[PDB]
Amino acid sequence: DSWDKDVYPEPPRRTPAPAPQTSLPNPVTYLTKIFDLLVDRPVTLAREFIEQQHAKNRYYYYHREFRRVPDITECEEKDILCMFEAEMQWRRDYKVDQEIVNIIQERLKACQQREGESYRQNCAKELEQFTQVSKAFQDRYSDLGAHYSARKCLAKQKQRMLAERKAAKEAAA
Amino acid sequence: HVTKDMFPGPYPKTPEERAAAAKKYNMRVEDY
Amino acid sequence: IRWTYARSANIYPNFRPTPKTSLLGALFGIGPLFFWYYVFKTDRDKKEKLIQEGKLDQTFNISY
Amino acid sequence: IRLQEDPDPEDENLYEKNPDSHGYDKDPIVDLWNMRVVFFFGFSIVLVLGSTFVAYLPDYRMQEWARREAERLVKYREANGLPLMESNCFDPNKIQLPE
Amino acid sequence: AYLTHQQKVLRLYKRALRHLESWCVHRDKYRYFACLMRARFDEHKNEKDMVKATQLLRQAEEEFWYGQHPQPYIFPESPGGTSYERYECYKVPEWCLDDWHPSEKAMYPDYFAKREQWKRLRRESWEREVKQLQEETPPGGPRTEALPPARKEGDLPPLWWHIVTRPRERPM
Amino acid sequence: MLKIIIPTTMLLPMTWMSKHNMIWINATVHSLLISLISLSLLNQLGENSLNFSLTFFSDSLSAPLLVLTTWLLPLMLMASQSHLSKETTTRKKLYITMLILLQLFLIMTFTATELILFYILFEATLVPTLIIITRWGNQTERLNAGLYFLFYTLAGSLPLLVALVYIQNTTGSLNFLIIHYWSHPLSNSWSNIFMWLACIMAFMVKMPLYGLHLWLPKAHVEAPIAGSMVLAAVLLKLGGYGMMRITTILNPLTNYMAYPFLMLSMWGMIMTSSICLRQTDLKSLIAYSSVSHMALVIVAIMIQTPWSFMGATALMIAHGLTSSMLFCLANTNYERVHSRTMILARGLQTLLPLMATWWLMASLTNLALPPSINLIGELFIITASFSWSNITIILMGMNMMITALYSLYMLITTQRGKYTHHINNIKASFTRENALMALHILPLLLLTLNPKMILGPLY
Amino acid sequence: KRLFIIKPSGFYDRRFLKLMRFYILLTGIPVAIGITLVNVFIGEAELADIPEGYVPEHWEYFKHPISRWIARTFY
Amino acid sequence: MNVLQIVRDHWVHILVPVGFVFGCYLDRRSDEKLTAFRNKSLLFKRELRPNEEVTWK
Amino acid sequence: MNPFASLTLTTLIILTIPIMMSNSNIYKTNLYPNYVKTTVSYAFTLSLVPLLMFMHTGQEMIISNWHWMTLQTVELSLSFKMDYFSVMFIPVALFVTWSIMEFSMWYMHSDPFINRFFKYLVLFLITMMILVTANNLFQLFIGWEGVGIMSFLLIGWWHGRTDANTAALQAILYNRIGDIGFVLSMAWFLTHSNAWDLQQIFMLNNECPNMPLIGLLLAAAGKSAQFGLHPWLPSAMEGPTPVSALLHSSTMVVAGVFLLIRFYPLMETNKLVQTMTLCLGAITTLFTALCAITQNDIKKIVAFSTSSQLGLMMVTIGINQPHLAFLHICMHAFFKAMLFMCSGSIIHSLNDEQDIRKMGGLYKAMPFTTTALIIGSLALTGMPYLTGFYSKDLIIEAVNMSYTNAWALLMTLIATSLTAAYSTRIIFFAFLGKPRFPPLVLINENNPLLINSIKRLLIGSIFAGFIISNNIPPMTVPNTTMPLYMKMTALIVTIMGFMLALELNNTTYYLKFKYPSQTYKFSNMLGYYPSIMHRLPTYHNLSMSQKSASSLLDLIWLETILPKTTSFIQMKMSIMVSNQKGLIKLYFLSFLITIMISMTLFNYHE
Amino acid sequence: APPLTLEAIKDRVLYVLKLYDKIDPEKLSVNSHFMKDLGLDSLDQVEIIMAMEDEFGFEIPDIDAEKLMCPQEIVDYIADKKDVYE
Amino acid sequence: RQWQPDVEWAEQFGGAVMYPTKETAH
Repeated sequence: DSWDKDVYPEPPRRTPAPAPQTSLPNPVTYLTKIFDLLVDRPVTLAREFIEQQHAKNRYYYYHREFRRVPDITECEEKDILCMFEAEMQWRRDYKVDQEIVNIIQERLKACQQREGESYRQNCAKELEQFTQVSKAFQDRYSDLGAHYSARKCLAKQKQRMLAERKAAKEAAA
Repeated sequence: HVTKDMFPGPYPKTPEERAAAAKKYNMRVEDY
Repeated sequence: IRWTYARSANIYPNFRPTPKTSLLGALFGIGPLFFWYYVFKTDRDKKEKLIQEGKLDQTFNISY
Repeated sequence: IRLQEDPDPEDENLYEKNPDSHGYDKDPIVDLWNMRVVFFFGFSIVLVLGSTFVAYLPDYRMQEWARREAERLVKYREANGLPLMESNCFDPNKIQLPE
Repeated sequence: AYLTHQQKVLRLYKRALRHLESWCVHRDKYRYFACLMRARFDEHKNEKDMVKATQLLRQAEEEFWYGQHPQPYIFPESPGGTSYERYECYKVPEWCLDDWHPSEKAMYPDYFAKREQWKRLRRESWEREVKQLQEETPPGGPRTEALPPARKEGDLPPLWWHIVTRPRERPM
Repeated sequence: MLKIIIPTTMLLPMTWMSKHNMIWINATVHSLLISLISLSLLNQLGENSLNFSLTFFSDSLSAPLLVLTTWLLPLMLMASQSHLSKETTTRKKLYITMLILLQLFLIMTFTATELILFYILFEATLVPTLIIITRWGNQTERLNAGLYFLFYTLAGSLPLLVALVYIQNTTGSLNFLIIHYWSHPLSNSWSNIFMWLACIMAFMVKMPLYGLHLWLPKAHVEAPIAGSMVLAAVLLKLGGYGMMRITTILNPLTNYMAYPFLMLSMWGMIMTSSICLRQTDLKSLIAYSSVSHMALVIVAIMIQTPWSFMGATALMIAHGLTSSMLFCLANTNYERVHSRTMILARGLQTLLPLMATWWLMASLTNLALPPSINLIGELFIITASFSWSNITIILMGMNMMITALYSLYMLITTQRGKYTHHINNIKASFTRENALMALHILPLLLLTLNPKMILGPLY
Repeated sequence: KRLFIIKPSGFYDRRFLKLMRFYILLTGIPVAIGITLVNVFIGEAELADIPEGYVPEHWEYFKHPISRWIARTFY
Repeated sequence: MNVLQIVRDHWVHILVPVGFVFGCYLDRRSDEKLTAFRNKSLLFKRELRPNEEVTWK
Repeated sequence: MNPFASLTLTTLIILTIPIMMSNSNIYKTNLYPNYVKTTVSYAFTLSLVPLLMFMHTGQEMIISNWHWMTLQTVELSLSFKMDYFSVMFIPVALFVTWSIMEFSMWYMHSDPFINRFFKYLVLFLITMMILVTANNLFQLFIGWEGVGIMSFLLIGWWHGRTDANTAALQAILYNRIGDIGFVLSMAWFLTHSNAWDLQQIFMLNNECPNMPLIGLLLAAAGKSAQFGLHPWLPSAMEGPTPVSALLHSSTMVVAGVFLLIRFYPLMETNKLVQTMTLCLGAITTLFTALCAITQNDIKKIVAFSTSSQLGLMMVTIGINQPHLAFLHICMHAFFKAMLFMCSGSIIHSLNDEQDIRKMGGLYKAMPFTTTALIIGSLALTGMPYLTGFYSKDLIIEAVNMSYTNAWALLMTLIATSLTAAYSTRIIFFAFLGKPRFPPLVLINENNPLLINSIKRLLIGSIFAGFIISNNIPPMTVPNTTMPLYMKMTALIVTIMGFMLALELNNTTYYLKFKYPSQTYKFSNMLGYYPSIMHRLPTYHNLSMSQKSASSLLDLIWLETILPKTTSFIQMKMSIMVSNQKGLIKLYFLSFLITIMISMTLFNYHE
Repeated sequence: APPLTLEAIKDRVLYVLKLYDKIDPEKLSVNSHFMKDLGLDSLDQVEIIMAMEDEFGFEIPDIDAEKLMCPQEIVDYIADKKDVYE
Repeated sequence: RQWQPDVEWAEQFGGAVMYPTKETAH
């Protein structure tokens, strides 16, 4: 398909075998057959027509790979050039991260509808997957303000280590 | 068109100006 | 035209600062503003008082 | 006579002279071209052509690139076992804490 | 202006039967109590004391207000009715036809020609009718809003255009 | 940007030297052409703003607002050749001179790479505007309106000027980029608080402000129609655009010293919306309506939230396009009835069917029903306010009440109901009026397909 | 019998609505055939890997040909 | 059509089009000075292809 | 991936085609209504197919089409939820709309703007299927106001009428108060649950949604015309009868209730709010029915009966019975819509008169309408083995057989008896009585458009519930062990509601002294609710805008504190500086003082 | 709703005045003045209009009610309000 | 037409001082 099956996990599709108990004909099989030769077949035929027309000349496209940057924490203070390179590095890290949680959030929604009313127990792993990501997002990007900057993100991160290690060392005694 | 002499103004203090204020709103002094 | 003039323009030139207008302006003016300030500050102080030691649950709140 | 002035000029009806008047200009032929040219240089050249321009720009805000870039990171990250997203963006190892 | 005493009795009687109709609903009972309602009207008719009449009107309508139907019956095409100016949307002033495009005007040739006759006739008769109005004004301004009829011959009643050319109650 | 700034100037020699009656036609078509050129700035990278040169740079905030100005210039030019064609050519040419100059300052202001550079032309827009209200206005109180507008915004501009040069003397250049990257946490000292007021009051006095909104009823109602759009569609965004640009060196003082302004705006919009519910002038109702929406924008900026800014930009441009269109609505009646009282000209749907329709979706768009970006503007602010405080929705949604009643009340009073008996001047709507108004609402609906462009820098 | 009906002039609105709809397709359809044909003439690109040594052009990192052409010229 | 009169009222239709040409030309003229760093930003520090003279013109 | 995806979505886009063709203005501007109806007829036949697909197996599907927005972590995209609720309600909504469209061709066959009217009906119809079929809460919002605003124009169809604008404005206001809860609900889910799609909201367990559900409850109350905000529905009778017959009968007013059905898996967990919907549901049933019996307009009485019905399902919503409530929508849709154009049949035929005091004897004079009216009346009473029986009696049976509030049970039981009570009033006054219409009688129903439109809903109502209940899979637990004396009470309570109501109604035959009972004086005047709500707060807020706000605050005080005081201060000081005497003696004396202060008192020297 | 001429009018009007048993069923002149000819009372004259009001199904303003004094005036007024012209 | 200043507006500017005062009233 047009997407990897691992980063979009799909449980195996289990479909029942049609078991006709009532001798009278069911309709739902016939209108599907009627739809098949009235709508589906012309659509596939048209799809095949421009598929071979697409294959006449298929140019390529790729994605611009960005080299790794010395981020803010090693950037020289008041060095605008290294800070600009590093600020963009963190800015790009925000958007890929936003898509990281978008995939997990969307996968969370896919499980809920796929499992019907059994969603509560089936989407338990999916729930904790979102828990491991959503919680990290709060301590990674949340509460940074409209004018967020990696320095403020770095400042918050330094607050986290200082706060948690102070409690950890005091509790350790 | 409309002139400055007929237009809302100050509170009617004296009865004579109250009569003028009545006519200002094309109404009579007794009911104004 | 007299109605529009009286309701819009010929009001302030006839306005006179008197007690009832004075308190009414203060009441319907700064009154609700300061009243809203108290409750909203009361909400704000209680809200950030909750989270500074961890008395709120927003484990899934990320798009603030 | 109070002052030397003229009475209020009566508002003229553009339709009264030419029923085909579009309300753009008084003179007919230029008025007809005014409609023809504020339309032509209106909806078609800006509203219509600008729309398909603004509908098919290159990737704005690097949206599509970010998603595909993100997806590969997940594929690597699931295979190891470590959490899919680090809680510390900047590496704590190259971080100094003032005691 | 001056609403004479016998007039208000007529209005009160009219509203009483309408309210009594709403209460009675059924026709035979409606005719029953209205006759009783009528019977309790005509016997207080030969009183020489006007003070009695106005005093009688006092508690009588005070009875009317207490006994009025909270949902009285009104025909739809009357104030409060379910068809009150529900056809006012469709009606259009006649002068709007002057704005019609000549292609549209030519698409109704004969009627618009007749409209021209009405316009010219009104233009000619306007001077005559306004002259009649100013020639018979009551001293001290118009005493009543009632219009005077066309006196002489070959003329039209003064101030007639809007009432005569008013849009129909069934415009569509 | 030179690809836009130079052409915008180039109309001025052309219009001043065009033929006698070709002034409107020639000016309009190239004005539309310039807006087509300005469409090029909609593209924005996922990173740092498009920095063309040290002289000019555009971000994902300026570009959506910039195109609104360039798209606007045909609209005043096409809205003004009916109430000015009776004047001499030179005065008509001078009217284009003001409008072209007004745009040029707006284009340079929204794209200024230096904070002080922003300040000059952002303030310099007063001169072209002040001429418009005072010269070509159509009422007596326009002169007091001009003084009210000019002095009220100048009273805040000067403290900003002293504040900006002080930041220069303490932090060096005020380039928008270097300011963002070189940020210092503002202390809670008393001087910093007064510096905070100076850097903010200039922009906050400019949208409306509850208490500082008294110039809108004077200016917008009395201004000429071509001008009247500008005092409500774009210059109110100048006071807006300054806010998100300047609120990057004030953090975290804006966290605390914002309650009086937030409190004034939240309760204020309920008051001024209630004014609309009981107004008499059609233009004043529209202008006061602009106050409530703009006060919503004022609230939005002062939380400094990604969702808040995200709907802030959308609300401004959505409101600006609408308020212009409603001011077109007031003009349409104004030519026929020659008065601005609402109840004077009731019953227009029966007489003018399509103009009633144009008044219809204009009212719904002001109603901010979904998916019109007015809704996507307000709704985003509601969530940002709600996250800031849960009680906000009580004040937030109550505005949605009043903005619903008066919006249809203006519609119902004018369009619906029985037509006025004594009027006989209402003619068929000129194709200029209908075509202009379509050029307002249609892009506004067309923007609904992809509001990703209008969302703003935070997106 | 049927009689006259008094209605406001519509031809002025009929002209205007006709003018938009007819003229909005003056470039309305020609681009509409334009967008569909480029989708059924050469299609869209494919997510391939960058060739070794080949540093891709700036307009190359896109799928839609009209988007690629917009990136080719213009930007 | 008396081309002299035609260009009398239609030469005024060229200043804005040449203004954009002037404005567009001034864009590349202005950014020529502002080049300074070229092929120096580390996301674009790339080996110069043999006859390729400049990365970003 | 069977045609289930295409078929459901095609129904929506097919509905848009009449609107798109109308935008051309070169469209079928002569026989537009017939073109619109046959389009709905096609979509109705097509929309059946997704039903039996779900009926056969139960394939509920999510169609997340074109991606609209990528708000940070929130991805807003057009997504249709083909749940059981959406998949079957669309045929029912299409069925009633088809039925009335034929009636609309008959009733308003003389409206000069009839083509514009039919365009509006599709626009309302489109907004409804958006509301029913909506995954993200934004789409639910899209259909919400889209339905809400479309009600305004349709109610104000005769915009010349002053009162119609008031009711149209009133409908917007009461619905707008509903959107306060809707907007509040959206904000909470985007903040806490961090999404708007139903999938995440249910998965991201929000089992303590105190404020969000209160917002949801308020959203339902305003739209579905419960107590608190009822009186707009009775005032919505001022629009055209078809607008009344479709929107306010069972298609538009249901939208508030339908939201609760969608949010049932999260609604059930909170015990406090589901007691609140019992509170709102119980009072809504009484007061609407209590005012119903003492009314006179046919449209008013029928509408009050609806608002009594919308009181019912929310009572069932509270006690873990959402699906029965949703099923109750289906059965109520059939007969309740039917009762309208049957009354519309009487209204138009008997010279557009809505007062029940002006009919009678129409039983043998209007046979088909009389049959249709009594069929709807019996169905509306839950009388056994009919459309009403398969929903109402199960509801009344279930509501007692649960741990509920006692005061709610007494109200639902009384409401059902009152529900039958006004039904007898309609049949008694309108049909079973001596004629009372104007002399020249024009009553007739032989028009095929009238006959076929009502007949389709007739044959629908007779079976409807029998087919649906036997066919839909078991989704709840029908209680069985349960004593007789509340088993029969589903039908016992309405037997008296038929009985004594008949006795009291026929008492008008006896010639008796007329006396307005105080309770009647209360009930007949809509329980005094409009005379206080629609007069007291409306006067105060408007007066507050004039006395305060606009005058006192804006241009009296705010204009005199900053602007005028500064102008007065400058004016006074400008007088002081400019007003001199031109005397050198005084000027030079001032110079001497300035020299003295500078050399001595300014302390510049030191 | 089929239209109606003035011929159907006085057929319906003269019918209703014939309904009044106090009115002689054969002295219905088209200008039968209610006071001078029929010898009724103004209260009974008032009784006529609501009988007419239900006959044609519409309200007759009370100010115009007493101003109507003959069958012709009733015919004239109903024709004008319903804009009856043939 | 557009309103223009009148003599009463002009005579307001026509005094010996813009702001009248009994000292300058003569």
